[PDB]
Amino acid sequence: ELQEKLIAVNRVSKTVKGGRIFSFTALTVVGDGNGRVGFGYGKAREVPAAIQKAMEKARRNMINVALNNGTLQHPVKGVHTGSRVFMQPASEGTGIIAGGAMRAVLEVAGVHNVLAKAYGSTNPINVVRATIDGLENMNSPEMVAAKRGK
Amino acid sequence: MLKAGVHFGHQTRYWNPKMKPFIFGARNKVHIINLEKTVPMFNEALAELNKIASRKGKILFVGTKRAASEAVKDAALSCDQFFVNHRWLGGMLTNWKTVRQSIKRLKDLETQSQDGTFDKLTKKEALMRTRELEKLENSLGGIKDMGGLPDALFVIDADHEHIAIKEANNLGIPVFAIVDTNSDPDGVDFVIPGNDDAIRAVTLYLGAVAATVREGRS
Amino acid sequence: IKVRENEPFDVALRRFKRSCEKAGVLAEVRRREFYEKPTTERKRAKASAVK
RNA sequence: AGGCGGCCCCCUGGACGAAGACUGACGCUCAGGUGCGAAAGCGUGGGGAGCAAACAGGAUUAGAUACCCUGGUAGUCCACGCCGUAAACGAUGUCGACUUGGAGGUUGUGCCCUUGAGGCGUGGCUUCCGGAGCUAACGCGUUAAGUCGACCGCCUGGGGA
RNA sequence: CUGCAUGGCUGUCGUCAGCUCGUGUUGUGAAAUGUUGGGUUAAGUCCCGCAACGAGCGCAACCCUUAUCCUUUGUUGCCAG
RNA sequence: ACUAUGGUUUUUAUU
Repeated sequence: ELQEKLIAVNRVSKTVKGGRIFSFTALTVVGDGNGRVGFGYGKAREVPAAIQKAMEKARRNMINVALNNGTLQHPVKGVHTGSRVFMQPASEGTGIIAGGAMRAVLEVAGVHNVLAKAYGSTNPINVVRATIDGLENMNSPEMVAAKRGK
Repeated sequence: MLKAGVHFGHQTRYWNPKMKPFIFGARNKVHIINLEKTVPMFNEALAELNKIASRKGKILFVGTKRAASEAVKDAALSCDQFFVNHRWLGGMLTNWKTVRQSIKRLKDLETQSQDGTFDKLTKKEALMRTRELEKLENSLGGIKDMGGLPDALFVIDADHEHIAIKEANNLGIPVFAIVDTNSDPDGVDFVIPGNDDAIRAVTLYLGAVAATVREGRS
Repeated sequence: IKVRENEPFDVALRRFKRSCEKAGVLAEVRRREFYEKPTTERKRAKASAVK
């Protein structure tokens, strides 16, 4: 069965005549627990309905990840604007690790063995775009058997 | 297909450097496509359109400009197709779940026109609903029974309708475009190099799909 | 500066002002301007025939 | 680099070209050194029409040792030295190579009835837009803030300094 | 005694023409769009048009009142014969 | 014609 996870929710406000009005902006992930993951971002009134508004996109967006023996076949970068993340594989044991936005993406795909670092902006709404750019940058999962010799 | 439609090139640069694989040697700076890089290339894509028609996929014909704005709704209409002759109302693919209320409006104004519900000696109220109906006909009249979204898009000018080509790329919808030397192919999914105005080119592929949406299968 | 032309009279008409270059009618300047218009209107669109 | 400007005849560094020839890595940057000034100022004497800090008055204002107006000294200029500082700004440190485009100039040189409002090549420069690339976003864009390399200085929150 | 504890009541911008609910798109995002523009109105008026398009609250309407003709009906009203 | 200056402090924001 599929799994849903929150990363963060933040208050967002507009100043008006006689006071102030506010909404929430939420960031979520959806994954299969075996190697497929997607993310949602959205803004609405009340936390649970801002989470529901972010899930509108997470019910469409997905990347399938290339894996070799339960972990990464190579180290890789992920890029979006000022977010410049790096990923590298770990051995069977400890391996997760990483900040609240990067850790959520690794959790919901079962990839609990990657030494993920931000090496740029940690901003949750942009480090997610760089993380999923890195999952799209992954080369095909049997490449060592094709790359041997000539 | 084989040759015909002999032409001498129009305008200079007025170009996109991406078009190197399609252009002939230019004289007096006037630029032209090479007939041997384009006619076999769109004949090779005419089969790709015939396969979508053999799967009964619904094709949208877009011709919002003077050379195609009559032919888009006549040159293949004998084989039944869906069309846009000037405007989309806008967001027609990504906001369809709202834009369907103007299809509901066209259905109401037509079920009124078809029975004379506003045909009276009170003329200003009859013209009120006549003008609003005949204004909806110009944007939604060629798509009112398409039952959902297209399965393929065919567009006369990719520089003009670029906002709806951005919708088609987001939704994974195929885009066939007769891109001009001064256009750009990055939003196009089936590139079939042509023109948007002047000659002897803008209705050429249109005149060929008029049979390949009837022959097959189809 | 020219204008050395021998007319004993002031004329009740515009002959050289407000209509040709440096505004009005031709070479208009300021009085609110628009910047998306040159990237919105390129080819006609009307005049053939409205009637 | 700062900047350079009436014309005429000179003195004179650099750069660019065509055919040849002679060298044979002679290529880049550089710790500390060693050197350039726009304007204003000084050291010493000349030169002194505009102009003009200060000085000397008027106006304005409740006040005006300022604005503004009326006069005006240093100074501006020339020689032989000092001052070394600026939006010195294109807010872009310095050497080379690599790169799809549009539009406009400046100047050599090769071949052509220049039977062409020059044209097609080949060299050196130079300006406004624009796509790939860069980037916090603005800005840069073949003369890049791009791309790949070599080198020298400085910064680590601000106030206090 | 406290609207520096409040439910209600209320002044007023102002009859001013403007404001919400959603969905899409653009933007790193706050934010923008549309609600900006061109005519023109008391008025988002009435048309035109652009990446913005629907459904609501306003504007406008509903209900009330009047100039003249025709009709129905007349006392404790009217008065031409 | 033109038209000087403004002493101290100032939202709950939850899941």
